[PDB]
Amino acid sequence: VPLAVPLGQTEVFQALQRLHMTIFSQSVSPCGKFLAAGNNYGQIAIFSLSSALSSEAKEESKKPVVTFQAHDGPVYSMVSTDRHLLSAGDGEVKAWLWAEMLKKGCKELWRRQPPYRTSLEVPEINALLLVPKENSLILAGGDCQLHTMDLETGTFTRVLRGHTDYIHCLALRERSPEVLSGGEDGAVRLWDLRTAKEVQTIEVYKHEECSRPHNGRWIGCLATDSDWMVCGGGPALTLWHLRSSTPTTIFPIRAPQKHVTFYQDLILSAGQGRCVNQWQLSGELKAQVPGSSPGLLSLSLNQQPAAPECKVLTAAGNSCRVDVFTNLGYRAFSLSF
Amino acid sequence: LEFKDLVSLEEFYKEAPPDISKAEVTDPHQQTLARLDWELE
Amino acid sequence: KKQILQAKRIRKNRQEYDALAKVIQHHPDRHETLKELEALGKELEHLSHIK
Amino acid sequence: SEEVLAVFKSYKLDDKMEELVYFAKFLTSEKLMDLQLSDSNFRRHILLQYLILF
Repeated sequence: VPLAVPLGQTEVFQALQRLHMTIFSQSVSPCGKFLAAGNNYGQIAIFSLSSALSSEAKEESKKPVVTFQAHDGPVYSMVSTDRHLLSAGDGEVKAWLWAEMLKKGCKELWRRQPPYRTSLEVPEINALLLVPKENSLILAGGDCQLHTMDLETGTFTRVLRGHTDYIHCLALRERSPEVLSGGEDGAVRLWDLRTAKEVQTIEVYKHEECSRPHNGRWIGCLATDSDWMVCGGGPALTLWHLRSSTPTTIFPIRAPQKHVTFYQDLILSAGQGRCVNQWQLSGELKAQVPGSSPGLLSLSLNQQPAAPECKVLTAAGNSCRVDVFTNLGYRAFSLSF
Repeated sequence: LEFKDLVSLEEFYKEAPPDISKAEVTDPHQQTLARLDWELE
Repeated sequence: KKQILQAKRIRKNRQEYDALAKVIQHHPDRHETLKELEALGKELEHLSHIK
Repeated sequence: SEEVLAVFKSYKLDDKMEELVYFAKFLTSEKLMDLQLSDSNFRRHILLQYLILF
């Protein structure tokens, strides 16, 4: 079972870094062919996903084709555009080109840092929201404030102040409020971009159907179906009806859930457990597919045009490896960092 | 392919506020959802 | 393939309908509430006239 | 065999669908591979073939 024994100070240190690695973020290329994984140590790996899914595939094809140090602190969030890869690291966002990150140069385009309260902590950036219909980017983190940045020029337009503690996740549903934000304070807030005000607040811990005071009050994940909402984290995995703010159904699971998303007609979830949780919208546990990590922090559906062969579900968390699901009942393989 | 009261239409369309009336639905799916949450409220 | 995509979409719509209807069915009826509101309004008008 | 039986344990079909031309040989096709794993008769054939070998 111990196949590779390191036998050397550098290789023992590399085995210790791989053993203590956490993969926070995932991003996909504009084509389906590449994957990007953010690191505990501020590194970024680039995964040739089409080469991994090919018929000709080697054991060294499940390795980063380009990995590079990109931030001083951990990479908590990535997002991708038509041409760029935006990565939020220590307290600032860097931008990378997909054409140049495969080459030997690996230079950055810009480096933008939002204005702060000048406290001596240099707060994090937990969630990156890429807004269509206008070239914009929403920053959220330990400043407890939502910053809006233009993508063309590095100017910060709106600052939104509704939360008490820091923010974990953002959302988008293309209507009049159009922006959800959930945080450590325990309330999902709605942020109309035109008036730059808060229009609705849903406190999930106040409702006794959802409370669970043992884990605490923190909202880790949000999801939108433009009429519905899935809110999870500390309290419970709950299905809310927007414009009513009523808890419709509860998903009966013990472990706290760090990420949630809408599938075609399923609910995908992952958290402190080992497995990926597939729910039905009524509230019935359809499946639990075991992964290779003891806990998961990120899911990604690679639903991109011009590459139908790169249509997989990728999962990552408290490990140095990424589980790739070519089908939703079993893992096909795993990409080492 | 296996799956598991009402309001008059003009009364629903003329009594509900335009936040709950959802004039963009004038799809049957969002129309029935507007009927359901109007009955709930 | 096209018919099964449409079928799963209609199934999601039916599950949304059932999810709202189950929450509505935790509340009492509509017409019985109208009858008891009419009775309570007549009793309140009589009590207001007596007061 | 342990990897394939691990896949069979972890898929967990859990199927009234059958209430609603004969294929004689196995269809060794790269493109299908998942419509067969969703079936129960294919699993019965593979597990019976294991039992006959054992």
